[PDB]
Amino acid sequence: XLLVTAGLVLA
Amino acid sequence: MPVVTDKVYFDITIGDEPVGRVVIGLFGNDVPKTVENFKQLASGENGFGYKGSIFHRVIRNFMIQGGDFTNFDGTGGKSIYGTRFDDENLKIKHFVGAVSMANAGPNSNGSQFFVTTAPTPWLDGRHVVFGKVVEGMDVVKKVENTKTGLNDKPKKAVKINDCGVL
Repeated sequence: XLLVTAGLVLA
Repeated sequence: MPVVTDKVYFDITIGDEPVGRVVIGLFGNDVPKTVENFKQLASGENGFGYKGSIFHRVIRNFMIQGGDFTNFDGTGGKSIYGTRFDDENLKIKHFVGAVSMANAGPNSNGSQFFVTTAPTPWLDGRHVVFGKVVEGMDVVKKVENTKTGLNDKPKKAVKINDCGVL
């Protein structure tokens, strides 16, 4: 998807 | 509309060429603790902070992400209160040019932040918004338009060559 992490970073 | 109480600037280079200044207005009456953390990291007054760090992840029509002055790749950074600190207020909505805390789940703000360049309402209630771009949206445009490679890393480094508090 469109996310904004900090370590992993998902779809 | 939250009110702008302080402003900070970033002078940006892309592969070493100066590309201008972004000025960020901070919502210090609504998220004082988050705004303190950002100011102090911009002034560098604790002996560490944004100067010389990069925008390590840039997605066109979405956002630019930076603030990881420990590892330079999105896994690091730290607040002025220690590694991580709690979400201050999650009621302020995102909008184009919002400046917001990256995190890794609840109550894990550090130093990593993003500037959005389109609407991102699916982030609402999940990331603390604490500021907006009040000058240099043209410069923010250049950054979001650099060529990127693996996991959206700019090919030329996008550096905060200087920053501080106006």
